[PDB]
Amino acid sequence: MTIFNLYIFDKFGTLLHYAEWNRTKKSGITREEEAKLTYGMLFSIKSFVSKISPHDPKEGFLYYKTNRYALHYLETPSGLKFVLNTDTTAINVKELLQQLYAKVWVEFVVRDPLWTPGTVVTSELFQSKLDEFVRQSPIFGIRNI
Amino acid sequence: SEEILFDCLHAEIVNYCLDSNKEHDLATLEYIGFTTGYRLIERLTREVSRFKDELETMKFICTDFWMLIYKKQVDNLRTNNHGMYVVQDKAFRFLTRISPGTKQLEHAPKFVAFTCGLVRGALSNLGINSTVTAEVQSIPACKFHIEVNRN
Amino acid sequence: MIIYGVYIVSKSGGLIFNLDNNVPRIEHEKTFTYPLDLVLDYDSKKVSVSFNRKDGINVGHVLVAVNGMPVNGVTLDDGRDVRTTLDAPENYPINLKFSRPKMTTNEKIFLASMFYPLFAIASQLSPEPKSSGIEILEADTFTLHCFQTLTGIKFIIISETGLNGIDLLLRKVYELYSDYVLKNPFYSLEMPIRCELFDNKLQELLAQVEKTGISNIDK
Amino acid sequence: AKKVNSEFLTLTYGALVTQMLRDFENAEDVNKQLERIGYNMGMRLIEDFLARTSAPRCLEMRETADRIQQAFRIYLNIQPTISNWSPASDEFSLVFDSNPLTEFVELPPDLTNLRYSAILSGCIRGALEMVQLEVQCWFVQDQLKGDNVTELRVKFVRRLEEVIP
Repeated sequence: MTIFNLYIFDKFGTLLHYAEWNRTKKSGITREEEAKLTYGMLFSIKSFVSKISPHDPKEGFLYYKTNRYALHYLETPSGLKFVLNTDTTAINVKELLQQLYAKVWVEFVVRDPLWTPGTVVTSELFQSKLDEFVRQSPIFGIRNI
Repeated sequence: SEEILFDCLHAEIVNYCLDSNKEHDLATLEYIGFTTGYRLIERLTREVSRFKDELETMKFICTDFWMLIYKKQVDNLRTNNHGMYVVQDKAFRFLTRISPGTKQLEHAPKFVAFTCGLVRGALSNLGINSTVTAEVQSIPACKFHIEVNRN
Repeated sequence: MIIYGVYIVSKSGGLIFNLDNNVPRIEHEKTFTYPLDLVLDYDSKKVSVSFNRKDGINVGHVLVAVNGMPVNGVTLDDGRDVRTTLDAPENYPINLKFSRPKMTTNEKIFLASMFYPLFAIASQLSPEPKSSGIEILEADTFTLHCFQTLTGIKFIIISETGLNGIDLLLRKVYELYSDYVLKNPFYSLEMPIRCELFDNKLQELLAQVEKTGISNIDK
Repeated sequence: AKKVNSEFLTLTYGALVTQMLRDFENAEDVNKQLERIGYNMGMRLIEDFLARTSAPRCLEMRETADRIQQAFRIYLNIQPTISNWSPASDEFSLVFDSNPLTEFVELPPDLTNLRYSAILSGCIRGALEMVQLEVQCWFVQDQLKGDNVTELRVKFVRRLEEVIP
């Protein structure tokens, strides 16, 4: 029962890649507009907290939850965004996304000469390595702090 | 993690190729580089006495130079009788980052020049000569096809 | 356990009630010398800083009072403007008050307004099928817990981030809701609920939960 | 053996500078190529620097100085020492006793206007704009041009902000 999906968005708000494993609710929206909608929503939540914060939001937003699934968010200071869907309840995954960034992305993307900056990744090695790093802990559930 | 500089820099060289020449890359990189590595090679297996001339297969010296730079070993080493021969390597670092699917093949001559341009020795197969072509069939698998400067 | 604020919104999503539990914003003063490393930037009624958040003056710390004299939106109380005051040197060395903009009520209305869709559009195109929306949104230094009435009204409160056992507290605020809508069912969602009786009953629920007991369901 | 794994880089850089310099006669043209190529390189490098140092993000120039000198520590194995702050904290200076990326590239090439550290300037700026910090970069002192210490200068010009959701 592995993760549903995983999203990437640049500091300009463009969808880099979407990998799906177990998402089932078949989308009425073509994925690109959906990614745009999600990036805008996340931006909205950033503004939302940055206004209604009692004090400094050092890392600001963390994630949101539903009763029957959950989702988590990762912020990269360069402005790239990380989003994946998980189940509601298992270990946290903020760290797991940090790791995926610092290893899989920084290795199999930027250190790829044939990925031009700010486009869609289409590397079969980045694809397969994402597949395997997810298959590392195909764990579903978050209960994130 | 000092490699990242060189991976990015060689990547951007793979990027720009102005139409005047294919490989504007002169070999002074290779010359001064092997001289540096040989500053670190202040010892190599050749006898103290000058007359008894022993040649070091530049195949082996290429192995060692990779360990000094490319860090991963040359694997399949087929050699004809004379100075013509080849290396068959399953993995190549700059092509480790590209998809293994044999779809991006052109990026080799920047690779193969770097193993050319190493000054010769009078005794053949002594370990330093270089003039090399590449035929990368599979992406990680470079195929540096050697031709000595001599016959 | 300290609750920063309490809220409820309607089928419209309009902010029907926005009691705040007295959580002040940080303040700073320091005897400012020649032009300040605080990077002051004018942005549309905000006289703020964009960089060099030093000494506990956050970026979002809007200029609040100047040299004791209050400062209002862009200019000051006395008629001086922040720019003219600042860039004149010989006034220095001087004190400047700074703090964060307690979003005036109307701004809070706007905030609740813009948040409602996120509730109703919490990826309704979810992975999981026939899903359900948002309920829990953790954040940096607050955490949002909402209780859908399971049909209709939304119940969102703002609590200390590191805490559990609050959804039952939401159920009890739901009980207070029922208590009050007994008052006048004509007094419906359309008008907002500002009836000081039920409201001090809520502030007593607050009083109980400020003390230890959130077990001891007593409200 | 292997005091410096990447002394290779400086010779590659010397190859690139002389190749351009033969191609483009002007020190100015190669200055722009060095700057932009540093730009792309620093764009490549800043993300890895934030994968390792895992910095929150830079909201203050003292933080920016510490971060970038740390990157120099971890990328070029050098220890620049922050100094000469602006009264407004915009400028600060990075003290390179040995520009690591040069080992007697050439003291006289008979060519002023040919600045070497422009690659660093490009890297620092491209990195910074990845993290939403438009700061200009130049070089107040430079050993090669006759100085004793090579000193990069950056002054906080503008705070870029993400817009258009």
